[PDB]
Amino acid sequence: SAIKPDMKIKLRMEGNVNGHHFVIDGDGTGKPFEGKQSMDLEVKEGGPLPFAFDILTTAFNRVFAKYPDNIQDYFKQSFPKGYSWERSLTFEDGGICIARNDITMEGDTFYNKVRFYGTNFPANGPVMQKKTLKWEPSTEKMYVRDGVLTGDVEMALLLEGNAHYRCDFRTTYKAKEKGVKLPGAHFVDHCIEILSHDKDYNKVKLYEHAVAHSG
Repeated sequence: SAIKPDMKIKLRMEGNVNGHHFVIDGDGTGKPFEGKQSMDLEVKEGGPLPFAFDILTTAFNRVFAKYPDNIQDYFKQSFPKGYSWERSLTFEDGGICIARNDITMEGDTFYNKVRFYGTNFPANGPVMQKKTLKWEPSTEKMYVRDGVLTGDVEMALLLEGNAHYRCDFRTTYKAKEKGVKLPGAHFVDHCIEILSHDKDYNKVKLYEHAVAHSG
């Protein structure tokens, strides 16, 4: 197969961080078998955003991961019907986010319906003060917990002033079709970068590379 070597990506995100409402559109392309995707984002409502764009970026699809023969590829096996994921982001100073994405496919295009909710960021903290620089590359640990494919990673935002701001991610992943078989435990190495932006991060180009491995 359903998945082509070059696929298009359409996205809308709605959400709310610390009471601030926003709507963000994405248009992108990627190479599912190479583990590569990029996306052009445009803030449609609520700009300029009063918080660090970086908290959002991992919400803007593990289909775009290079999987070896010897690990079951749950994501590419979910198409054409698709899959959903739910994520919690627990930051070290008490900020919490819940994000979800329902992913479908029509022809050569993935469609993404994303919701992003955050609360409890301190007003003087690096998120609300816009002090973040980038996510460090990391490794997602994939396993099965009570029948549900689960990915954990301890993430780190580099801040100005050479300190890191830590976040624990937990994602659950669910195929829409009954009986897509679950994989065994494995790892996914990943890196996400902002390639370019304008002044207030109303237009942003994003890139991710991800590779599955067994350790």
